[PDB]
Amino acid sequence: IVLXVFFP
Amino acid sequence: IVLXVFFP
Amino acid sequence: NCHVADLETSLDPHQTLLKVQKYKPALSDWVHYIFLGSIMLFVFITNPAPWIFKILFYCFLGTLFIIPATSQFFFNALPILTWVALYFTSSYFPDDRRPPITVKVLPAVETILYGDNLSDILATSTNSFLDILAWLPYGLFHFGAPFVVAAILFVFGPPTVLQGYAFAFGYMNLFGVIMQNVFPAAPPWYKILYGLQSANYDMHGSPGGLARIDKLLGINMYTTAFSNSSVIFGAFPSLHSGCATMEALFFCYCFPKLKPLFIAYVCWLWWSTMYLTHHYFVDLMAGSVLSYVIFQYTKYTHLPIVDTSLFCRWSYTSIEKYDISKSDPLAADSN
Amino acid sequence: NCHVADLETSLDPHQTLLKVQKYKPALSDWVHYIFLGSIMLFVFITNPAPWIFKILFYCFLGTLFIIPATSQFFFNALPILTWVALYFTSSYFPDDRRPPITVKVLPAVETILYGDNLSDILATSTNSFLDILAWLPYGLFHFGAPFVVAAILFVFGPPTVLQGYAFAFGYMNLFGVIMQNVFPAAPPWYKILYGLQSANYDMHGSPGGLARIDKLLGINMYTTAFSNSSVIFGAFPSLHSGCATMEALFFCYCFPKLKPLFIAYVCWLWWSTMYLTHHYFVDLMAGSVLSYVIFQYTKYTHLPIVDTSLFCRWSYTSIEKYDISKSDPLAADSN
Amino acid sequence: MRSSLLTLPKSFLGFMPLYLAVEIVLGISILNKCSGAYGILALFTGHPLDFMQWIAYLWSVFTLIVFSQGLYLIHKPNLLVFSQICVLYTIDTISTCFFTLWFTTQWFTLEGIDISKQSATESYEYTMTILITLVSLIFRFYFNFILASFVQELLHHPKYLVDKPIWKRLWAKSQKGCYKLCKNLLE
Amino acid sequence: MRSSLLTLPKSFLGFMPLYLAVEIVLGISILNKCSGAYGILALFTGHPLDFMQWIAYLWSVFTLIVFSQGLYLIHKPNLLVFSQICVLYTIDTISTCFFTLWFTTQWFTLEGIDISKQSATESYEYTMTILITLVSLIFRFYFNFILASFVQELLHHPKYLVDKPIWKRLWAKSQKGCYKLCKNLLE
Repeated sequence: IVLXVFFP
Repeated sequence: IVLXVFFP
Repeated sequence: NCHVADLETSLDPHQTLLKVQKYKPALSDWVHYIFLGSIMLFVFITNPAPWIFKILFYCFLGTLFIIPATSQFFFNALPILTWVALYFTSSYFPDDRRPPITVKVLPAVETILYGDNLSDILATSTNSFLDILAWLPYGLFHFGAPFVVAAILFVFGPPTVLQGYAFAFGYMNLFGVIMQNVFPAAPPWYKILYGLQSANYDMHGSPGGLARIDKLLGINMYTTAFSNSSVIFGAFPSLHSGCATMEALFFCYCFPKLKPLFIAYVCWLWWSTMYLTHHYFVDLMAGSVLSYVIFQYTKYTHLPIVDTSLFCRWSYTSIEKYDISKSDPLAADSN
Repeated sequence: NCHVADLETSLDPHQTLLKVQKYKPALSDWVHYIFLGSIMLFVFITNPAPWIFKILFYCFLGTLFIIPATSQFFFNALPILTWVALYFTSSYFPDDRRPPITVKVLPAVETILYGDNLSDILATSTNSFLDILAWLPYGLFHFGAPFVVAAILFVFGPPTVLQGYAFAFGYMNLFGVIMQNVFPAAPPWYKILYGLQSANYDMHGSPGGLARIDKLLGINMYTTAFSNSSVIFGAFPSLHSGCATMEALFFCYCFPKLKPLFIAYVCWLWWSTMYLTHHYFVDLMAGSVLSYVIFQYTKYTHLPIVDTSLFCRWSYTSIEKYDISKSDPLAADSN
Repeated sequence: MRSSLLTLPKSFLGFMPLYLAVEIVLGISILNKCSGAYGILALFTGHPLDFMQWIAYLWSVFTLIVFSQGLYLIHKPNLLVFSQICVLYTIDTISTCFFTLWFTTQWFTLEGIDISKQSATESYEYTMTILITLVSLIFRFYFNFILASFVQELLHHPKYLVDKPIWKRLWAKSQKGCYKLCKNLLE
Repeated sequence: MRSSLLTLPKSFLGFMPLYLAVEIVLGISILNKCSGAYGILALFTGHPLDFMQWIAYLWSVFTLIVFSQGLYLIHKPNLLVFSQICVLYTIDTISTCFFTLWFTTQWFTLEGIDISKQSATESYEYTMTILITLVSLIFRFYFNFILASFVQELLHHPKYLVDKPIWKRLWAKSQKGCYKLCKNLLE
């Protein structure tokens, strides 16, 4: 997840 | 004028 | 006091803001303003121009919108501004993010529903007198007519007729631009010149018969002006025909006595457009049916009821909105 | 009947449409909805994705907006959706239509107003324990916290507190994205690595200390994920700090008894962000003051008055909106 | 000749009364026969037509005068006139179907990477052609049903209830017989 | 010591009462002294500070405790407390001006075509630096005037009207003297 990076 | 051409 | 006749003579934004405090909308108005502001700010962000130029333009537009007299004029004019801004911004859309060109659909619909290729029919035999006869309503009266319609509808029409005119004209042209961008199509001179093969957005447009007009009166007025345009494949629906139909419908609404004149004018304009090989007949009919439905809504809505004994606007002492419920022949058994 | 406590259990769009018939707005609401719909449809037209995908997404979003129960949830969530959509669409803006990168302004403001480069101060000496201590609030609690805040504010907070939470969170993140796009800035690792020279949008980002975290637990979790990002120069204002401040302000609003915990959490997050060399202190302070002002508006508005004797939401039997006029110490001489 | 169910709508897409839709239908139809008028201009210009196009264009003008009468009498009905219009419009609908088949047959008997993408695929062009033709045909049939229902509910009422050279004899007999036909079909 | 005109606002940009603005001002100020707290962390980390930064950070923490008292007493005034806050905030404003000059001096003593366009011009960077510094300074002065006016209009009222080790003697004498000062200045 690329938002404000978590895993994708 | 290029709209719907008149002079410019 | 003759409030109905007179325009707005106040000049303080506080009155406008308190009106917006007072005004109550419906879903019609919600979608209206949401859609129009959406297009406005989309044009703001897009439309490559210096940011300071654009900020100044929009700030002047706002302070023109908010001051009561110029407020009523330009706030009613709003859809026209949206049309113009979206048209030029669309001139600045990117090349490969817009649909592919259909060079075969319009001839298909036309030959299927109307017999033959009527543009070729009217252009089979050409001369100089016909070239002038087509040049007039295409290049002169088309451009002069919206303002003349505004002036005549303002003086001789009832009050607030011009508001409905602005609303209908703006939304007609806006839907026209949207459908021209959604569905691109090559005008008849494309089939005349290249034939049936496939197009692309990297070819220059062509005048048609305005080239003959240019040769006639020696300029180069139209060849250069066309051959570097951005609406080459923007021939569906027609906007010449849509505008002519809207203007004639409003003339026939306000002046119901000398009506055959306006129908003759529209037929003159359709012949002029298919003579110069700039439109198919299905083009003109998409434009005309769009304008017709828009005007029918705007007339059995917003528009007032014209009187026949009254000379000019400043002798109208009332506003009368049409009424669907009572007026129908299929009434509620009133007698 | 315990109307206040219970959610919406009707499932017919007619009720929603009749509410929109009934509802009366003000300029606050006019600009609210105009602006949000503007951004929504701008994202619709932009954001290159298959048109059918996008139409299906927006149609599902509309039918989710219009059905009363999911309507209340997602319609209140609206600003969050606008934030997310605008963020990804902005990831798809063109390279040379956005302002140039300022690699010298943030260090200037920081050294001028706060003494020294505090990120360098906190990163002078690093180890493994501190690497983990910074990794937690950056990469785990930051992502898990908005949902936990929603759950806790929904159960233990009063009814409708979550509406104000959604409104404030959405508008905070939206203004953050807008100001990050208006004013680009290179985060501290840029000065650490390259120094003071001028940037450009054709260079890849860098992790910072999350590279050490990657080495620690053997993946490559963060290096690849950062070094091909699109918000490399998006370090003003802070959004880590803004989110942390908003969540802590809402915790301190709903739970006013164990308040020092949340301030300690925010200071932990600020240290974590300046440790990994991802922010300047002026970054965090722009984010925090933005969030603070937004929350102050939303609390002395929309938000209700928390009670202290009441355990959880489903024991609140009233909604009480704050009142500026009465509550001020500088009253109208009431005694 | 006898009764028949013939279920008909009593609105145009629900949101509008019959008479306004009737006016819109007639206006939409009149325009599309202005095209026949321009065919009779093809007479003068020089383009050689053939008998089928001549038939289409003259029939277009014929129905254009009749539907012009209709557009005049919108706000004040007259059951002879609108019965004539309804049946003549149904005959014109059958003729439209025949002519669309004829002319589609007519035409199909008589006919780097980025630049590749910018031009529509042949499947897309055929799809659009079929879509636009069929949309016109369904809208024609819906207009026809609108006219039929308007005439029916003009019938079931009060007021609107029907009761010189060969010209006027022929036209008034045409309207009376057409009213008889429509009355038997719809009443 | 004597009277003075000292015109002060009675709103924050017109659209908001004084006490709410007072709370906002105090909250905005407290954050910016959390930075001093992180300087005292620079003590531990290893970064070598110098006496001026030490002074700035310790003064930051000092005013941070005081303004924390202020943020606690927002909704229920106490004229000693807020007079202390107002005068201490004015002294801190003078110190902020001195330190901003000092640190700006500190830093300016201690420091194809498309790619050319993508990087900001040095004039633009200096313009933004000056803009952001001055915006902070004007907002500081406006906050200072807001605090002063709030204290004044607390003075002209009713209720809010002022009337253990060396610790409490010193603090209560500080508040009383500061109230005397503010009362003479603003009343």
